[PDB]
Amino acid sequence: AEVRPPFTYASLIRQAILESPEKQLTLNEIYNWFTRMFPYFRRNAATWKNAVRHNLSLHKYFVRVENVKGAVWTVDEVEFQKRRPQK
Repeated sequence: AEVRPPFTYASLIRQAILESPEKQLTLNEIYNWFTRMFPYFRRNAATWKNAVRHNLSLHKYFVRVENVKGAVWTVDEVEFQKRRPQK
Protein backbone atom coordinates (compact mmCIF):
# COMPACT_ATOMS: atom_id res chain seq x y z
CA ALA A 1 0.00 0.00 0.00
CA GLU A 2 2.85 2.42 -0.78
CA VAL A 3 1.78 6.06 -1.16
CA ARG A 4 1.94 8.00 -4.45
CA PRO A 5 5.41 9.26 -5.37
CA PRO A 6 6.37 12.93 -4.96
CA PHE A 7 6.77 15.10 -8.09
CA THR A 8 6.16 18.63 -9.42
CA TYR A 9 3.40 19.96 -7.14
CA ALA A 10 2.94 22.75 -9.71
CA SER A 11 0.55 20.29 -11.40
CA LEU A 12 -1.33 19.39 -8.20
CA ILE A 13 -1.55 23.01 -7.01
CA ARG A 14 -2.88 24.24 -10.38
CA GLN A 15 -5.37 21.33 -10.33
CA ALA A 16 -7.01 22.29 -7.02
CA ILE A 17 -6.99 25.88 -8.30
CA LEU A 18 -8.27 24.77 -11.72
CA GLU A 19 -11.28 23.55 -9.71
CA SER A 20 -12.47 27.18 -9.92
CA PRO A 21 -13.74 29.03 -13.00
CA GLU A 22 -11.12 31.82 -13.02
CA LYS A 23 -8.50 29.30 -11.83
CA GLN A 24 -8.25 31.07 -8.45
CA LEU A 25 -8.46 29.32 -5.07
CA THR A 26 -7.32 29.96 -1.47
CA LEU A 27 -4.73 27.72 0.22
CA ASN A 28 -7.17 26.62 2.94
CA GLU A 29 -9.47 25.10 0.30
CA ILE A 30 -6.48 23.39 -1.35
CA TYR A 31 -5.22 22.04 2.00
CA ASN A 32 -8.56 20.37 2.81
CA TRP A 33 -8.51 18.69 -0.62
CA PHE A 34 -4.83 17.76 -0.12
CA THR A 35 -5.54 15.74 3.06
CA ARG A 36 -9.16 14.86 2.19
CA MET A 37 -8.10 13.23 -1.10
CA PHE A 38 -4.70 12.01 0.17
CA PRO A 39 -4.32 10.99 3.83
CA TYR A 40 -0.52 11.13 3.40
CA PHE A 41 -0.78 14.80 4.47
CA ARG A 42 -2.39 14.05 7.85
CA ARG A 43 1.05 13.78 9.48
CA ASN A 44 3.97 15.74 7.98
CA ALA A 45 2.22 19.03 7.11
CA ALA A 46 5.10 21.22 8.32
CA THR A 47 7.34 20.32 5.35
CA TRP A 48 4.84 20.50 2.45
CA LYS A 49 3.16 23.70 3.71
CA ASN A 50 6.67 25.19 3.96
CA ALA A 51 7.68 24.32 0.38
CA VAL A 52 4.35 25.53 -1.05
CA ARG A 53 4.72 28.87 0.77
CA HIS A 54 8.27 29.37 -0.55
CA ASN A 55 7.40 28.14 -4.07
CA LEU A 56 4.25 30.32 -4.02
CA SER A 57 6.05 33.64 -3.39
CA LEU A 58 8.82 32.65 -5.85
CA HIS A 59 6.27 31.42 -8.42
CA LYS A 60 5.20 34.48 -10.44
CA TYR A 61 2.44 32.50 -12.19
CA PHE A 62 0.72 32.35 -8.78
CA VAL A 63 -1.37 35.52 -8.24
CA ARG A 64 -3.58 36.35 -5.24
CA VAL A 65 -6.76 38.15 -6.32
CA GLU A 66 -8.05 39.90 -3.18
CA ASN A 67 -11.79 39.14 -3.00
CA VAL A 68 -14.61 39.98 -0.56
CA LYS A 69 -14.60 36.30 0.46
CA GLY A 70 -10.82 36.47 0.96
CA ALA A 71 -7.94 36.58 -1.55
CA VAL A 72 -7.60 33.43 -3.69
CA TRP A 73 -4.55 31.84 -5.33
CA THR A 74 -4.80 31.73 -9.13
CA VAL A 75 -2.44 30.47 -11.85
CA ASP A 76 -2.06 32.29 -15.19
CA GLU A 77 -1.43 30.00 -18.19
CA VAL A 78 0.55 32.98 -19.52
CA GLU A 79 3.10 32.98 -16.67
CA PHE A 80 2.80 29.23 -16.05
CA GLN A 81 3.24 28.51 -19.78
CA LYS A 82 5.85 31.29 -19.95
CA ARG A 83 8.22 28.77 -18.33
CA ARG A 84 6.69 25.46 -19.44
CA PRO A 85 8.60 24.22 -22.49
CA GLN A 86 6.57 20.99 -22.73
CA LYS A 87 6.93 21.19 -26.54
